[PDB]
Amino acid sequence: VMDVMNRLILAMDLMNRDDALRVTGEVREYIDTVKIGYPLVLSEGMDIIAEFRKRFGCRIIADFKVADIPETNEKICRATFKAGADAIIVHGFPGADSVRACLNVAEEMGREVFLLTEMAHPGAEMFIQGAADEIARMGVDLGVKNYVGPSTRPERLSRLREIIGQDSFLISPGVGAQGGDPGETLRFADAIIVGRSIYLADNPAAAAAGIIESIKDLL
Amino acid sequence: DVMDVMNRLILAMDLMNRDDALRVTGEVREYIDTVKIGYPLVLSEGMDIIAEFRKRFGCRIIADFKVADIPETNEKICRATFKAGADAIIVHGFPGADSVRACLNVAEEMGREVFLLTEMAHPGAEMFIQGAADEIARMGVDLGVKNYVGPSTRPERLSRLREIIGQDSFLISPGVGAQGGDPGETLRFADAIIVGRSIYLADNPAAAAAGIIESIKDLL
Ligand SMILES: O=c1cnn([C@@H]2O[C@H](COP(=O)(O)O)[C@@H](O)[C@H]2O)c(=O)[nH]1
Ligand SMILES: O=c1cnn([C@@H]2O[C@H](COP(=O)(O)O)[C@@H](O)[C@H]2O)c(=O)[nH]1
Repeated sequence: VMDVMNRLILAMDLMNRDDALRVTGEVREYIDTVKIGYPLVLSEGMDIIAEFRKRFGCRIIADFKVADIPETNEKICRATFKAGADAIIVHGFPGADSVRACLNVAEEMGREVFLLTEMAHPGAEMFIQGAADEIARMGVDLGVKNYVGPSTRPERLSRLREIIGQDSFLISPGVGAQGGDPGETLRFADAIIVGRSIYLADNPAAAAAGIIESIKDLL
Repeated sequence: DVMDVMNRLILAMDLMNRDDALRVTGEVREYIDTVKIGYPLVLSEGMDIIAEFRKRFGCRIIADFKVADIPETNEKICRATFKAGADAIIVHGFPGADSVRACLNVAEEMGREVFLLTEMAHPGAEMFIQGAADEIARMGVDLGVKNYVGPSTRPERLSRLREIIGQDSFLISPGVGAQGGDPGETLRFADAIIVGRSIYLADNPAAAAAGIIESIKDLL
């Protein structure tokens, strides 16, 4: 199982290389796992992943919300792992074949797939939430061991944990800016994902330290 | 007014090597003036590939990024994508109305276009997407979406999507060729067809494109 320092994953969604590297550097003592998404990658290129590894030695989760047909999913995963990502986040909504395509490449390259089952934002209630339990069961059926679920709905996050079992690994975004509470989220998730509450703060290091202080008894 | 797609045929350029992608696109330039570029090529070669396509070919660029995040992140993705020179971006509807609205707002402020993906063409689409597709399309219409993507592989579903969005809306459709969809049948409902492997894996992509076009000549 992935060992995330302080149970805290930084969502590095700044869109400027200099800012992204500076802020990550400021909080490096607190984390060893960084989630990199399209805001940074599409602004600065996939080479940024290798840079992060060179500078920080952190693990990298590519939050690419993979959501294409199987053939295209395979290509996306291949390009992503070639860039040095340790793991990739994949939507479950497009169905089992699309998830399997990602699992196959991950196995080939020594990486992990994280299955996103319910999202944290209000619009998730329209279509995703009603599918989310079934998506989680699909993950179980497919042998998925890593999952993403919403901090903003702790009862939904708890249900996800119930479906996947205590052995599966669960990470959760929506902490801070979107309204989720760090400690409550860690009742169910192995690690919390935090973006803006850290990277937009006046003092990113103090923000990170503060969150960690608030969950000290859970570490 | 909608984009004027030459020969009603959009190339899905999913080769992952700049030299090959450039060669093949150049070879079909006389048949196709609209190119769909997705993550296979962009993650391999960088967003500057959009610039290179513009510089080398006349072509309009549709960024098939299947945008599927929270509103705040969707906004950033659309901004980066338009900054790079994409004419339009493809967005998933299944994450809900706020996520789509975020993309529409950026498109409006930046003078570009959103295409809403409603149902997908692959077998797995039957599990969750198909059951939501009619409502996703209706949501699109309610939000003022004018451009849509729907599946060539399910003519019945594509026909229903066209009904929902109306004749004024612009509809493009992948799954033609490799995935089993038929060019002419698909153009009964879609304004344009998207074709990838049938062209870009052909020994002569120009001949492949020309053949598809000959097969739909009466619809042009
Ligand atoms: O359901 C989800 C899935 N992913 N994210 C991602 O998690 C991060 C959260 O950032 P924030 O802490 O600044 O809200 C962003 O990168 C966002 O795209 C969510 O917020 N909710
Ligand atoms: O529902 C969809 C949405 N998008 N695509 C995209 O359309 C292209 C189809 O390529 P192909 O003609 O070689 O099948 C690929 O880029 C694929 O990701 C689909 O195939 N089906």
